[PDB]
Amino acid sequence: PIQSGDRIDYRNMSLISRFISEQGKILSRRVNRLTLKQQRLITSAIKQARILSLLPFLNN
Amino acid sequence: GKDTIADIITCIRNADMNRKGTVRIVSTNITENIVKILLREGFIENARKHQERNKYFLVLTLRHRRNKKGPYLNTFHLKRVSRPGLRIYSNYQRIPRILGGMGIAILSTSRGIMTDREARLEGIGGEILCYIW
Amino acid sequence: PQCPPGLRQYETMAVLRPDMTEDERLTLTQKYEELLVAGGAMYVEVFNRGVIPLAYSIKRKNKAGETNNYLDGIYLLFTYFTKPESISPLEAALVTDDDVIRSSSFKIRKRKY
Amino acid sequence: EENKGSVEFQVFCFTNKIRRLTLHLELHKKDYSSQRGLRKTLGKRQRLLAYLLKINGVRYKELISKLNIRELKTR
RNA sequence: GCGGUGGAAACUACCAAGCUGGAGUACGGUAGGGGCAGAGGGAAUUUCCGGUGGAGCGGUGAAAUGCGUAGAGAUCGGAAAGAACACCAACGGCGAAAGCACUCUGCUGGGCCGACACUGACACUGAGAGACGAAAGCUAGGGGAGCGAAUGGGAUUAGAUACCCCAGUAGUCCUAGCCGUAAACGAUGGAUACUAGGCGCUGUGCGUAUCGACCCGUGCAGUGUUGUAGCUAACGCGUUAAGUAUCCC
Ligand SMILES: [Mg+2]
Ligand SMILES: [Mg+2]
Ligand SMILES: [Mg+2]
Ligand SMILES: [Mg+2]
Ligand SMILES: [Mg+2]
Ligand SMILES: [Mg+2]
Ligand SMILES: [Mg+2]
Ligand SMILES: [Mg+2]
Ligand SMILES: [Mg+2]
Ligand SMILES: [Mg+2]
Ligand SMILES: [Mg+2]
Ligand SMILES: [Mg+2]
Ligand SMILES: [Mg+2]
Ligand SMILES: [Mg+2]
Ligand SMILES: [Mg+2]
Ligand SMILES: [Mg+2]
Ligand SMILES: [Mg+2]
Ligand SMILES: [Mg+2]
Ligand SMILES: [Mg+2]
Ligand SMILES: [Mg+2]
Ligand SMILES: [Mg+2]
Ligand SMILES: [Mg+2]
Ligand SMILES: [Mg+2]
Ligand SMILES: [Mg+2]
Repeated sequence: PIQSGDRIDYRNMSLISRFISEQGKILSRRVNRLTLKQQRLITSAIKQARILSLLPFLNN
Repeated sequence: GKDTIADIITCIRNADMNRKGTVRIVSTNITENIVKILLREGFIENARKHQERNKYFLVLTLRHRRNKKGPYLNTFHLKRVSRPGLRIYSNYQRIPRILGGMGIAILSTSRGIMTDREARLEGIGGEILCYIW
Repeated sequence: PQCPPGLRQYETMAVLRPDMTEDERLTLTQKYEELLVAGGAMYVEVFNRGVIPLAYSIKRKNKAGETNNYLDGIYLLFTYFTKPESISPLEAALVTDDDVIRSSSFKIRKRKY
Repeated sequence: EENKGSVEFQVFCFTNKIRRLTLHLELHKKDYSSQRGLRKTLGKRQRLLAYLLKINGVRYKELISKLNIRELKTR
C-alpha cells in the first residue's frame, strides 16, 4: 500500500511531516507501518531537520 | 566431529528413537565396513551409497516400527566403548559378549573389522569399537 | 554523473542571517568554495535556497557583541567531494563566522531500502 | 596474484594490518574494543607461524627474517 | 607382570604424498545505541539582574519546621552555569561481558551473506599468565545546577538514632590513575555432530511479482513465543535443550 519510492532525507519536508504528529512528535513504526530500516532512517532524518529548524521541537 | 565412529552410531541411535526408517550418514572405510557388518548381523534393513560434490553418503533403511509407533517393546541400542579418551583393548580370553550373545560386539583386529564370533573362531583379540543390542 | 577517485561524498547545509545582500552572500559563497577547493575538493557544486521562516527563533552573538534574534534564514546547500581528512576544519570555519548562524554537514550514503 | 591464500602472504597481510593498527592504538589509548581485535589478529598470525614452523623450517625462517617478525617464543 | 624372539597390520602413533566439507585469506556487498576522539542542539530546572503585582507561597494522612511586606510565589524580558538526552522505543539493534541511544564528522574492532579466487587440518579447549571488568570506594587536579549518604531542624511514636516534611556536606560530573567486587543472572563453561512441527521478528541471498515497492515461496545467520519425541525429583527444558553422543576446563 503506502510506500517510499523517493529518496528520504531531511529536506523532503512533505514526507517527514506525514510521519510527524500534530505536536511534532515522531510516530511509532507500528502506526506508520514501515519496515524497521525505513523507520530508523525517518527518525534520524526528523532529528536532523529539527536541528536545522526545518521542523520544530515544540510548537508556537 | 572429534570422533567419527561415535557420530555414525549416534545418528543411528537418534534416527531410531524418532521412528524414522531412513538415515543419512557420512561414509568412510570404517563406516562402510561397520554398516556391512550391521547388515550381515541383521540389525538394519538395507544400505546404499550416494555422491555429490565429492561427498559420500550411506543411507540406511531401518527395521520397521514394532506393530505401531506408540506400543514399542523393543528399541535398538548402541554404545561407544573405546573412545579417544580411553581406548579399550582385550585379549582373546576377555573378548566381550553381549547379553549372553543376543547382541554383538564390534572389534577392530589385525585381520580387519569383525564381530566377537569371528574373533573367537580365528583366536584374535583387538580394539573394541562398540556394543550393539 | 558524479565519480569520486579516493574521496568522500558530502552534503552541507548552512543557515545565514536574513539581513544579508546578494553580494555579501556571493562573497561567502566564493570564500567557502575556495576553502573546499584548497582542501582537495574535486567537484564543488553549490546551490542556494534563501529566506525561509525558521521552525524556531535562533540566537547568534557577533564579534561586535550583538545579540541577533532571527526568524527567517538563508539556506545554502553543498554537494562536494573532499578527503575525509580535510572535512575537519571546514565545520569549525563555518561555526566561527558571524554570518553563519546554523551549520550542519552530512555524509551521503547510497540509499538501498 | 601470487597466492592470496598462501601461508606467507596471509602472515604478511596480518603483520601489516597490525603495524597499521599500532598507530591508532597509540593515538587513542582508551579504545579497548579495538585493542581486543588487535590481540585476536596477532593470535592468528602467531598460530600460522607455529604451523609453518612445523611444516617447513626453511620457509618459516625466511619469512620471519623477511617481514621483520619477532623470533618465536619456542626457544 | 616384566624380559627376549617369530609373526599380523584393522585401529591409535610414526613416515611420504594427496584431498576439501572443518579453520582461515582475498574479492564484492550490507545492517548496526560496537569503541575512542572532535564539533554542534534544544527543551526543563536553579540562581542572578530588571518591569508588573501586592499576601500568602510551599508542604502532609493532618500538621509544623521553611520561604515572604527587606515584596515571596505568580507572570514577562534578560543573561550564566552545570547535568541528563522527551516522542521515536518494540515481547526491536550491536557488543566477549560489563554495557552502548539528541545530532554530526573523523580513526577503528568485529559480524553476517554470495561467489571457488586462494592455502590445505593451519582445528577445539586451556593449568599457570595476561587484558577488560556496574555501582560504591580511594589518590591528585579541576567542576558543582539538580539529586542526595552523612548531618540538622520539623513531625509521628511508649520510644523513633526510621518511614514523611524542610534544609543540606561527601559523592554523582571531567581529566589521569588505583581498587576487581555484584542476584557481574539464562541463577545454564566452551566446541562439534545429530534428532517434529506451529506462529513471529532482524539482517541479507535466490526464484517468482512487476521489470521497482511490496508480494509470495525458499537458502542461510541470529533472535522470540507455544509445543512432539526424549529428558527430569517435580517445576519445567524442548534445534538458542536442561535431548542423543565425543573432547577440553
Ligand atoms: Mg594386557
Ligand atoms: Mg612379551
Ligand atoms: Mg595401515
Ligand atoms: Mg599429512
Ligand atoms: Mg536554548
Ligand atoms: Mg518570581
Ligand atoms: Mg548478538
Ligand atoms: Mg565498521
Ligand atoms: Mg595442494
Ligand atoms: Mg585460569
Ligand atoms: Mg584495571
Ligand atoms: Mg563510579
Ligand atoms: Mg572516606
Ligand atoms: Mg532535597
Ligand atoms: Mg534529626
Ligand atoms: Mg536542594
Ligand atoms: Mg577513572
Ligand atoms: Mg563472586
Ligand atoms: Mg555464578
Ligand atoms: Mg507481508
Ligand atoms: Mg538457526
Ligand atoms: Mg523460555
Ligand atoms: Mg517449550
Ligand atoms: Mg539437569
